Amino acid sequence: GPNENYYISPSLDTLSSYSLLQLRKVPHLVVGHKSYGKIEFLEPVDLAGIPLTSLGGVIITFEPKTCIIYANLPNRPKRGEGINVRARITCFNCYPVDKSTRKPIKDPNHQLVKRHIERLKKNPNSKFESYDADSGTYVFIVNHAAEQT
Repeated sequence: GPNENYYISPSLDTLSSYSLLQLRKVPHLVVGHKSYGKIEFLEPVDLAGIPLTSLGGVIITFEPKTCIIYANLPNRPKRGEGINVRARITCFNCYPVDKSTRKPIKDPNHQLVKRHIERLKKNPNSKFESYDADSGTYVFIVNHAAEQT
């Protein structure tokens, strides 16, 4: 996908061309900007017209290091249907160099990569998926759709 821009399941406009059920029943959700990072959602989107614009405008934002939802939207479904965040997020440039020595690290050296992974395990707020040393890419799943209250 050497696409300069980002593609969707199968695009903002392409999605609109969806049938009545298809629009409200989004099978596979795929959103990625290649360079920014590949993000895939296993959740659905039932709106029967995509009225996201009313809620915001961009409908979807992705920082080239961090993922951005609608706006800290804890899946607040006051009225209508909402999409869960039960998906995997992938971010590039995991290696944020070493500030201690300012050692520009851009290789699979993994000098302190192990330390970062250990911290993730302690964090019981997100589910660790799989970490690739060769690509240094970090993928994890944080589904907060379900609330205990």
